[PDB]
Amino acid sequence: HKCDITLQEIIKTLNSLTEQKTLCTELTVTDIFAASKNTTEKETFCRAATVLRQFYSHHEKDTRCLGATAQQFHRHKQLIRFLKRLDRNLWGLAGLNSCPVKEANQSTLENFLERLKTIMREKYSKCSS
Repeated sequence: HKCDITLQEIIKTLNSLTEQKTLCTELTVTDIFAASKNTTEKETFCRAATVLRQFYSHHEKDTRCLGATAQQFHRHKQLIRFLKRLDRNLWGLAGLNSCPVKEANQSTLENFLERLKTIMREKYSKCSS
């Protein structure tokens, strides 16, 4: 149908993490892509959003990539802060806000951004008719 400003923004945020992905990549997140997820992109985004939440928000600490060097710490906050934008603003790009799940496969946050990125890439391209 068309593209909204919202997704162009999203793709910018995803982008600017992909280019600064290294120390706190890899980390294990819910694999919301490996169970007959051939449902709507919007659902994938709903269900994907929740995991980004538990990511940026649960972590905000847990030492888990904090990197020790007060310096590396600044990056931690940086990603987590943007990931917050993405969380709060994935809801807008998704539409829905009721999509629990129960994926008990696991994947990486490296792959989470890839597999997230792809679906916006997909949905942003085929924006038109």
